[PDB]
Amino acid sequence: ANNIFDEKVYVNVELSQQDNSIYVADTLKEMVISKLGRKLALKHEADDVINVKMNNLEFIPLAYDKNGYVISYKAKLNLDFNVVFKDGSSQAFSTSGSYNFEISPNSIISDSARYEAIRAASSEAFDEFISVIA
Repeated sequence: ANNIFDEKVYVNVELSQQDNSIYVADTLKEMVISKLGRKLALKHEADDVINVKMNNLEFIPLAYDKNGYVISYKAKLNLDFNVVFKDGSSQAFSTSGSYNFEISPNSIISDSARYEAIRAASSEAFDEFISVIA
């Protein structure tokens, strides 16, 4: 738990166009700020600013049953980061994350399964974001 940010960080999370559209943006915000160990702050009251945009969200089939129905998915995504520190320096880079889950044959991925897959993959992506900065 050793980070380079200052005590107050402003976090803005955007997601790409989708329409299966689920709410995760505020989950991602509260997730990364808890990983960073700092306290959230308003944009013009903050020392540092992190802009996060989830991109390339995809559900890739991992396994099929005897009939050819998909029974296992790998969700993966990128988080595109634009960090502006208190100094003014900027780092733009992305990290990746993925999450494998099973599903009943030829059913539709529930909103709960979609949420948890995005949450978990984003969680992994944030972890690599942390290590990139430290």
